[PDB]
Order: sequence, then structure tokens, then C-alpha cells
Amino acid sequence: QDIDLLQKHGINVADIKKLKSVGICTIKGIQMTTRRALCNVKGLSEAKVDKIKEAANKLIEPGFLTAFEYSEKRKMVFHITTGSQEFDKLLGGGIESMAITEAFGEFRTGKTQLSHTLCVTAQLPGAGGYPGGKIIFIDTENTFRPDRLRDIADRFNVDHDAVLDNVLYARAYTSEHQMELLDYVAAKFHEEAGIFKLLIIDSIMALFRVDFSGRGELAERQMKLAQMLSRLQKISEEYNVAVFVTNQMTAPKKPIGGHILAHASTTRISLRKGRGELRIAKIYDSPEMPENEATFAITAGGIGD
Amino acid sequence: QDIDLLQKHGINVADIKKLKSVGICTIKGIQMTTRRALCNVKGLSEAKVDKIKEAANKLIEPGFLTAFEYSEKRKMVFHITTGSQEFDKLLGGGIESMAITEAFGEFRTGKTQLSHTLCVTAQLPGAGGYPGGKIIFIDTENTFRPDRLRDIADRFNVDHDAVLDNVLYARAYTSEHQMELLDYVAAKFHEEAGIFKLLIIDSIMALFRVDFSGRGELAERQMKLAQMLSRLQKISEEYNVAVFVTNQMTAPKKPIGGHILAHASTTRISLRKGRGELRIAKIYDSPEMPENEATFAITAGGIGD
Amino acid sequence: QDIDLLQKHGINVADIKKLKSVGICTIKGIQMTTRRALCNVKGLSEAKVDKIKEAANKLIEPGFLTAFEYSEKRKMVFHITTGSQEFDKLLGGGIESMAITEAFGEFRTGKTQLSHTLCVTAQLPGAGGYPGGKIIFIDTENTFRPDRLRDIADRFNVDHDAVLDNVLYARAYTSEHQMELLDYVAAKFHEEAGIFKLLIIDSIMALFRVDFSGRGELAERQMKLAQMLSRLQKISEEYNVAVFVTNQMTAPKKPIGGHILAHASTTRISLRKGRGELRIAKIYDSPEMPENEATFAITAGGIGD
Ligand SMILES: Nc1ncnc2c1ncn2[C@@H]1O[C@H](COP(=O)(O)OP(=O)(O)NP(=O)(O)O)[C@@H](O)[C@H]1O
Ligand SMILES: Nc1ncnc2c1ncn2[C@@H]1O[C@H](COP(=O)(O)OP(=O)(O)NP(=O)(O)O)[C@@H](O)[C@H]1O
Ligand SMILES: Nc1ncnc2c1ncn2[C@@H]1O[C@H](COP(=O)(O)OP(=O)(O)NP(=O)(O)O)[C@@H](O)[C@H]1O
Ligand SMILES: [Ca+2]
Ligand SMILES: [Ca+2]
Ligand SMILES: [Ca+2]
Repeated sequence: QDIDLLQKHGINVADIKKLKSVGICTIKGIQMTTRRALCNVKGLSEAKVDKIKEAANKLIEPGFLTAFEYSEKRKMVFHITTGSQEFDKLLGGGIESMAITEAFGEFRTGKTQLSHTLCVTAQLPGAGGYPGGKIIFIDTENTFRPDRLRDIADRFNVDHDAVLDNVLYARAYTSEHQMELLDYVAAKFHEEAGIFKLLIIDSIMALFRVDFSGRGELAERQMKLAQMLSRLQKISEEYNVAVFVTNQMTAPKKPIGGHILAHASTTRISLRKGRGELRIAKIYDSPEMPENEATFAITAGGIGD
Repeated sequence: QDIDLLQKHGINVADIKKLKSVGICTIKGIQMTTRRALCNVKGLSEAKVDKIKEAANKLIEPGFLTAFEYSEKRKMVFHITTGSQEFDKLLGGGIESMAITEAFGEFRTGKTQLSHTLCVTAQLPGAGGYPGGKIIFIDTENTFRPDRLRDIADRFNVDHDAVLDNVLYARAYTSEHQMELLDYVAAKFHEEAGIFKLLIIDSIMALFRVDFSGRGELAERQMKLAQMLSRLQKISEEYNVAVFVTNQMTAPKKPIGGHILAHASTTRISLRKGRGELRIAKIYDSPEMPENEATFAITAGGIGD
Repeated sequence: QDIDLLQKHGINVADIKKLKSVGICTIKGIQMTTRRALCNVKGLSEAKVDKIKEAANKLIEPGFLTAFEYSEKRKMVFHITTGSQEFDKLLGGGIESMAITEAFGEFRTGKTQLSHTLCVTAQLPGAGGYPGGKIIFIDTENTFRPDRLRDIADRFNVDHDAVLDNVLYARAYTSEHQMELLDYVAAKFHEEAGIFKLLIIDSIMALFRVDFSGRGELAERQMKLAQMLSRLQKISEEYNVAVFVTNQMTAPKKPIGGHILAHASTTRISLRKGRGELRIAKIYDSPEMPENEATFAITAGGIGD
């Protein structure tokens, strides 16, 4: 899987070290990057930059699978529960494993509360044979109170050391620091193979919208979101991890980011408020599920019924 | 912390004094600042703008902390009491130290009275080992009667010189003067390290709403509030100070500013009137605390029971 | 104070006379005015609009005063008596000098009678070293009977020429004529420096309600009250004059204007009727004084005991 099986095909050891310096840590990463981007590194000319693909084509089929064989391949996709059974019923088992899930709401609809339950409920063996692993959290506003996890660790009856130890945390201060933080996401996913299960960005555009205030330069923000919306989709397919992002709204309402975020998101969940601690969850833009509604109440312990 | 430790890591003295000219005085202040805001200072170009960042990369980890190590880091967050124990119980210890707290009410619900007690009660050693320091006050309507402090200095039994000397005052006349006044906030926070504890803006939108009309030019204000709502969040994290702002209402009521202020605020407290001098305080949009209520009295001495 | 002191700091005579053409006649008047309101005068563009502000920056500190130094600065605030000692005791010395005071009542509670005493009692040297000066009156219904002053001039034992000569009068016919009348208020305040002490608008909303209907176009008024409620607060701070407005009521009662007037008013006095010629005065929304009551009488001579 890693860049070590290419040595027994023709590729020398002087190119392997330079290949891992750019970011490529997997064999699927060589087939996910174009030749133009591979020729932007000093030490590998076109002649030698095309020879690595020849050895990368004899490892995996560049062919056409039958759709019956593809359903056998799509049984490694897991599903992470939310904490409430009516809401998992809405998403069709929970949060998908090779996709990007978005949630947007007004201001108190429970977007940080949904992300705090997933830091606990994804370390627990649930349905479909899902074993449970560690969790990366990237927070952009400030809202990662770790004492809130010790409320949700009690209703699942797990100890507080093993639930505060499998969560890794890093705050991005700006959108460039949000960009450079995904290098350490891949470097942590690769050296610990298969014991990371999801990745949370607390908000993708708390830092994007603020930097580019001007209307005139707005277009570039759409070639810089498009960097990390496909960077994020490629990370979820090499390492088979879920991706959960949350979004804010603007003013009679619609989320921020427009059509690029709405296209690149596989599943969007709208969140609005009911009486007291009840909230409503509708489905926008899902490939399988229809537009239905549910009801989750924010309790001491996060999402419930 | 401050910028002399870059000098031993490859940066000459020739470019430090221009980084102190825009406003950056902290190692974290370069991590808060983009590579975009670092190019429009005249005299720093592209192959030399980068080497400050990678020499800032050796002072700090750009890594991923475990959440158990983050709880060890979040013991520098203090809590400032309000003046009444039932109301501190509602907020969970008082006013948080790395966040933005908002309070809105109708017209006599006690928003200026709550801000006048915090100019006295934050100079007093309270719970959690909070030592007590000085206070910045930015007032936008007119309501900073300093003789009201000499009513609240008596119920805590402190002398009147030491309670009128640790409060700094400046009135913003317009929203641009509100913007340029935060430069002197950082320049005062930096030369007196650690002996400033909070920052009060008496109202954020007494001046924002007036200059503009209605939907004629709605956009210019939501990218100009978004400047000083993240300017204010960044100041609270470099220097570890609390931020307390108050808000007005409009007409069956909801505050002014909409979703940008409602998103950027970590904690909102609604205030409404009871019989006589009793008021009610509900919680809107908190990351830890649930929606409860409490009663406080506006006595001679500010907030009481 | 006035605009000749900018001439010695780099500004030619060519651009002073156009700043005196929009209405700005004071060094503080440039600090009250944005860089936005300074561009729509034709003949002043972007690289030259800025240098007035930074040359206004050397006349004053843009800094932070200690609150002990601010109490030394707030001894130029005077207090004008009402005519009765029990009612001055309620307001804490009388009518404040850098604020907006509102009085509302049912229909015969004595709002015009209170305004007729202040045209006499403010020309008399009272408490706190208040010397006494001239008075601007803006009337909106019709009720400025000048023979009523010659009843109140007798109980203070002053002659009738010197009490009918220091009162200037102008009736606004509509709310736009109410708006354009504040230009002559500033032009009269500036050429006679320090010998004007208050400003009375007989009712702010006798004219702001006739022009607009119901809910169909409610907004065009809020954005237009908010013009002259901050226009009026800015006039009171450049020239240090009191502002007294009166308000009407509607139907179990509350005044007209809602939350914008209730926020922008520093002190509100409710007025209701007792037996015969006794009235009651309660305090709504004061920054210093508590909610108390004080009966006053409407005699031949206005307000008494
Ligand atoms: N411990 C708790 N118990 C019960 N309710 C809580 C608790 N903590 C927070 N809440 C409620 O959860 C809501 C806040 O949820 P939250 O996920 O923070 O929304 P949010 O979308 O992140 N707000 P924002 O980031 O500004 O958009 C509020 O209604 C709180 O009252
Ligand atoms: N010294 C005092 N003792 C008792 N009550 C007081 C005192 N000073 C003010 N009050 C009361 O406090 C209330 C005013 O509180 P305040 O905090 O100024 O409200 P506010 O929201 O700032 N008004 P506004 O700025 O126009 O929206 C009124 O009911 C006053 O009667
Ligand atoms: N010379 C006087 N001597 C005694 N009482 C008087 C005299 N002139 C007027 N009054 C009384 O004072 C009151 C006048 O009320 P006024 O000052 O007009 O309040 P008002 O609220 O402005 N009325 P309105 O303008 O219709 O809302 C009435 O009760 C009169 O009877
Ligand atoms: Ca949140
Ligand atoms: Ca106030
Ligand atoms: Ca009248």
C-alpha cells in the first residue's frame, strides 16, 4: 500500500525518498496526482517522471470493474451513529465513510453539540461491525470544551481517560493554516494505518469568509476552496475515513460558499429549532435518501430523543 | 513571546522594526496574520516574506495535541464573577476568559449597570485563583458615570483611588474610530503583560447602525462587522483577556446584527424585566451551559440578589 | 477648537472653506465625521481626504484616559434646575448637560408647562456655579405662548425684556424641516461660543407620525429617527448643551417611537396626574438615579411644590 513496493519494479531508492517528501505516502496517491504536479519538484524530469506511472500501473488494474464486483468492494464503507436512533434512520445508518457530510443552522441549532457527540460515539463498537478508532478535530472558532466530553462519556459508560486520549486537536488560526494542517492529517493517518475513523472541521468558512472581504477578489476564494474541497475528498478515499464539516448561514437564509460547496458536499443536513431543546433535521442533497425530517433534543449527553 | 526571539533564528534587525510598525508584536501575532497581510507593507517581498513564517515554525509546534494535553493547557482560562452568586451559577463560574460574551435587553434591563460592576469586581481576588487586574472600557453612547463606581466600591470595601485608577476609558465617536481604537488596545496590552483582564465595549452597534440606512447598502456592514468580530477574538487569545459586549434590540424582538453577531458570540445572555428592581436572565447559545433562568437585583451597588 | 488651527499643520486655505460649507466648524466635528461623509463633497478625493484626519490627530490624543482623569474632565457638565426642589432631588441636581432627557405623559400632565419654565430658569445663576445663557426652542404643535413666560418671569423677579430676548424660536412644519433646522442650530451655537445652554424640541414625533402610515412603510422612519437622534447627541457634545425633548403616548400606555428612542434617551421621566394641580413624576431608564417619585404642582408660575 505504501511507497515501498515500487522498489522491486525498477524505481530506485533515490526517487522514493523524494516522493515521500512531497506528500505521497501511499500507492493510491501516485494515481491521484497528475504529471504536471509531479514535475514541479526539482530532482525529477519528465523522462523519469513518466516511468513511475508504468510501475504504478502494474500494481492495480487501470480497468473497468463490473458493478456487481463494485458492490463487493463497497463493503469496507462503515457507518458512524449520531447518538439518536431517529436521526440515524434519517441518514440511513449514520455518517458515511467515503464522503463529505455538511450541517448548517442558524446560531443555536446544535452544530458544535453534534460534533461533540461524534468524538465519543465513534470510539464505540456499533452496527455493521464497525470497530471504532481515533478522531482528528480541527476547530476554527474556539468551541472545543473538553469537559463537555466528560458529560457524554457518562451516558455511554466509558472511562474518562480512554475518551480524552483518542482525540487529537489543533486550532487553525487562518485559512492558510487550515490548508497546511492537512499535511499533518495525512502524516498521522499513514503511520497509524486503520485506527483513525473520522475528521471534523468545526467550520470550514469561519476563516475563509473573513479574510476575503472584498467583492472584487471573491473569485479566487473559489479556486482556494476548490483546493481543500478536493484535498479533503482525496484524503477520505486513500485512508477510508469519514469527513464531517459544519457551516454557518447568512441572510431568507442559505449557507455560505454557494455552488462549489453545495456541489462538493455529498450530504447536507439542515438544522432548525423547535420548542425548547427540540430541533428539526431535514435532508438536502443526498444521493440515496429522500427529503424527510426527524427530531433530536440536546440534553446533558448531547444528542438524544 | 514578543519579537526578539526571531533574531536568533536567521532574521536581521532590519525587518523586525517594520513588523512592529503594522501592529504585530507577538510570535502568535505572526501565526494570526496571513501571508496576504504581510505583503502590503512596503519593503517586504516574496522570497523574504516567507522565511519569517518558517522561523516562526521552530518556536511552536504546528502539530496536533492530544485532547488530554489540551485540558492541561486550558487551566489558564479564568472566570470573572458578576456580583451575584445566582447569576455566576447560571454562567458556570462567571465570564469566560477566551471568548466573546453578549448581553441584550429592552431598554432598562441593566446592561450598563452590569458593565459598571465588572469595573470593580474584576480588581478583586476571587475564585479559581484569579488575581485581578486592570480594565479597558470603550463607551459608545455616553454612559460611563464614574461616580457610579464609588457606589460599588463601597460594598466591596476598597478605597476609591485604587478603583478609579485601574480603569482606562476612551469614547469611540464613530465606527471607524471604533476600529482604529483597537490598535491602542493591543499596544496597551503588550507593554503591560498580564495585568489587563477584560475589555468592555458598551455597545458594538450604537454606531454601526446609524451611519448606514436600510437595504440600500447592507453588504458594507457585514464585511465590516466581520473585521472587528475576528479582530476582537484574536486579541482575546494572544493576551488572554475576557471580552464583554452589550447589544440593543429592535421590533416580537430580536437583537441587531443578525447571524454574523449570533455566530461570532460564544455566549449570549438575554435580559428582561420583572417587578420593580428584579430582572430575569436567560441563556442563549452557550457551548456548555443549558437554558436556565436566574434573578438579580439592581441595587445601590449594582448587581445583587 | 474651530478650524483655523489645521492651517498651521499642512492644510492650505483652499480646502478649509469647503469644510465650513457642509457644516463642519470644529476640530471635534472632523472627529465626529467619518471618512465616508467627507468624500461626497465634490472636490475632495482619496489621497487628500486622509491628511485632514491625521493632521486632526496632532491636536488631540487618540488615546486612553485613566478614569481618574476623566472625572476631572467631567466637571464642565452643568445641571439646570426645573423650578421645584423636590423634582431636582429626583433627577439628581436637575437636567444633565451632555445627554438627552425625555418626558412623556397622557395629555394634560404638564409637558409644555415644564418646557416654559426652563426658558426662564436657565437664564438664572443657580447651583454648581452654573452661569446661565440663552435658549433655542423648536416647537412642533403650536404651543409657545410667549405671554406665559411673563407669568414665570415674575416669580423669579427678572424684567420682561431680558427674559424674552434670550429665547430663539422656530417652528418646524414637517419632519424634513425638523431635520434641516439643526444646521442653523449649529451655526448659531458656533458663532456665539458658550452663551447657549439648552435646546428644546417641543415634541419629536408630532410630525414623524403624520407623514408615515401603518406597517406598510414602517422602516423609512427608524432609519430617519436614527439620523436625528445621533445628530442631536453629537451637537450636545461639541458645544456642551442640554437637550430636552418631550414625547406623546398611545394606547395600557407606552410612548411612541419604541426601542430606538428608548435606547437613545439617557433619562426618561414619566408624568401622570394627581388630584387637581398635583402631578406625579417617575424615573424610567436613568444611568445613576433609582426609580422614585415626586409630586409637583402646575401653578401660575409653572412648576412648583
Ligand atoms: N450542557 C448542555 N446541556 C444542555 N443544553 C446545552 C448544553 N450545552 C449547550 N447546550 C445548548 O446547545 C445550544 C448550543 O449548541 P451549539 O452546538 O453550540 O450551537 P452552535 O451552532 O455551535 N452555535 P454557533 O457556533 O454560534 O453557530 C444552546 O441551545 C445551548 O443552550
Ligand atoms: N444607583 C442606582 N440605584 C438603583 N437603580 C439604579 C441606579 N442607577 C440606575 N438604576 C436603574 O437601572 C436602570 C438603568 O439601567 P441601564 O443599565 O442603564 O440600562 P440600559 O440598558 O443601559 N439603558 P439603555 O442604554 O438606554 O438601553 C433603570 O431602571 C434605573 O432606575
Ligand atoms: N396659567 C396657568 N395656571 C395654571 N394652570 C395652567 C395654566 N396654564 C395652563 N395650565 C394647566 O397646565 C396644563 C397644561 O398642559 P400642557 O403643558 O399643555 O401639557 P401637554 O401634555 O403638552 N398637553 P398636550 O400638548 O395636548 O399633550 C393643563 O392642565 C392646564 O389647565
Ligand atoms: Ca459552534
Ligand atoms: Ca446603556
Ligand atoms: Ca403640548
